[PDB]
Amino acid sequence: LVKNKCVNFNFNGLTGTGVLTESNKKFLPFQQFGRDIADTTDAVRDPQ
Amino acid sequence: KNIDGYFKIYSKHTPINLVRDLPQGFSALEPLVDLPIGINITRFQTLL
Amino acid sequence: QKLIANQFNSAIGKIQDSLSSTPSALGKLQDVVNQNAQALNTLVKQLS
Ligand SMILES: *[C@@H]1O[C@H](CO)[C@@H](O[C@@H]2O[C@H](CO)[C@@H](O)[C@H](O)[C@H]2NC(C)=O)[C@H](O)[C@H]1NC(C)=O
Ligand SMILES: *[C@@H]1O[C@H](CO)[C@@H](O)[C@H](O)[C@H]1NC(C)=O
Repeated sequence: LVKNKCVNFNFNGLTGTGVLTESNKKFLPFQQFGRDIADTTDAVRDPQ
Repeated sequence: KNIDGYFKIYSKHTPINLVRDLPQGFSALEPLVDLPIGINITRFQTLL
Repeated sequence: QKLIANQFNSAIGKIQDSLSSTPSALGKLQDVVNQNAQALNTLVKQLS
């Protein structure tokens, strides 16, 4: 695991670049990865 | 639902208190299980 | 002088409530702000 550093990530089926840190917008059990306006990924839950 | 060789099943428990069995609404459906089998279906039948 | 001062003070006091109660008074700035935001949203959405 890497946090608070500009890294490249490859989660389950989604790939992108950018820093990733712990947040507070908790997910529901069925959720997998978040989103925001314009359908751009901005929040991903840890599979681990 | 049957799409792309998948059988997605969504369920939700909802208590009721009105005379009508179906309430007014304001309810959603949360995914519970997923079944990825590709089989063409044209009819369904319940079991009692 | 006293009557004119009273009228001026009354009008200055009333215009605050006129701005607060009327919702469309501040439209001409929210209009351009919303137009720019909408243009940016349409731009970013064009990626997909
Ligand atoms: C899955 O990843 C977790 C992340 O560390 C492993 O650690 C366990 O995590 C669970 C909750 O996610 C805790 O209840 C356990 O106490 C953790 N284990 C230990 C030894 O502290 C977990 O082991 C991983 N799953 C498997 C099957 O290994
Ligand atoms: C039946 O299912 C197969 C997938 O196993 C699919 O390719 C086909 O289009 C479906 N319909 C028919 C008429 O075969």
